[PDB]
Amino acid sequence: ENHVVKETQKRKSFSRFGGSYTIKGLKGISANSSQVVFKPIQNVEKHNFLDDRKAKKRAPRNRRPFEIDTNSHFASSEVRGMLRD
Amino acid sequence: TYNTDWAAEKTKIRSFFDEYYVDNEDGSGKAFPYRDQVFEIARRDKQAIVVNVDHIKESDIPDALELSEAITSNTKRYEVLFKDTISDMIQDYLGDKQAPVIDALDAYMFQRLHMDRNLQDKRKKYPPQLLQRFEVYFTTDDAAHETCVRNIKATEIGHLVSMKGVVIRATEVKPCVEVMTYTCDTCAAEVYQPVKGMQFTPPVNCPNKECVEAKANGRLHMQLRGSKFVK
Ligand SMILES: [Zn+2]
Repeated sequence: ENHVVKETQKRKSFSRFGGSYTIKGLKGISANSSQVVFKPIQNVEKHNFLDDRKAKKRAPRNRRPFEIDTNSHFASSEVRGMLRD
Repeated sequence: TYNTDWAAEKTKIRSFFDEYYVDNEDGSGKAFPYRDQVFEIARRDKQAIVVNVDHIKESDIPDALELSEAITSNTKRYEVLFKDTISDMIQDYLGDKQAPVIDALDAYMFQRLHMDRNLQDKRKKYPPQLLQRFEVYFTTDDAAHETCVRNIKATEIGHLVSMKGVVIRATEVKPCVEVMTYTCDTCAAEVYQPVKGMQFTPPVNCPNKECVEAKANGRLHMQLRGSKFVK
């Protein structure tokens, strides 16, 4: 049921044709400019300022979090009974 | 040993358009047909002027022979000067009025010039192929310019040549690029690229100074509502 719902949502997301549009009321970086988008946005709040492009900043290698891994599993009933005894 | 004073040449060309005439068939007056055709372009009943060089040669104007020889010898350059003088004549006729919007490029230009509002700025921002929207063509009838296909050789490169022949093959009409327009993603600026010849290379990175200094990495996307095409 998860797979069917996810695939139907994704294939219903797509739209056919294109165009380009101006958001009147939002300023651009360059002077006297309005914001410009190049996909058929449903509503102005769906706009994202192309944050999907921008590469994320990383911490240096000395200061990243780290886990410690123990190989941990739910063993069979036979092994669990022997270990309990 | 070259002449590049374009203003004097423009003065000569405008004097030709002002002073060529033909008498009316009833004798009632004079027709000034070239400036009538210029006003037809100004009111957008027309798209091209066809100029006869022999009329320039036989006009009653000083330096007429020199102007005709210069047109014939460097025709690819004098087309620009004719377009500039006709544009100045159109603005002198039109005054503070506006020419009618008829197509999407006209609508884009009329909307965007007043968005820019809301001559140095105009001429720096827009290329002249986009500012001027009409055609100029030349003709000759004197037998000095009559040649065959066989005779057109290295002395004729850049010159005006006339000939007569039979058509073997012809293609159908296609759209040809004249000016491309690109818009930036991040900073919403525009780039205008005129095209000459049978090839062009599109630019990739945005040239606007604020975008470059901020290192915003905005791509350029081409737009065909602002771009110019020709048959
Ligand atoms: Zn940019």
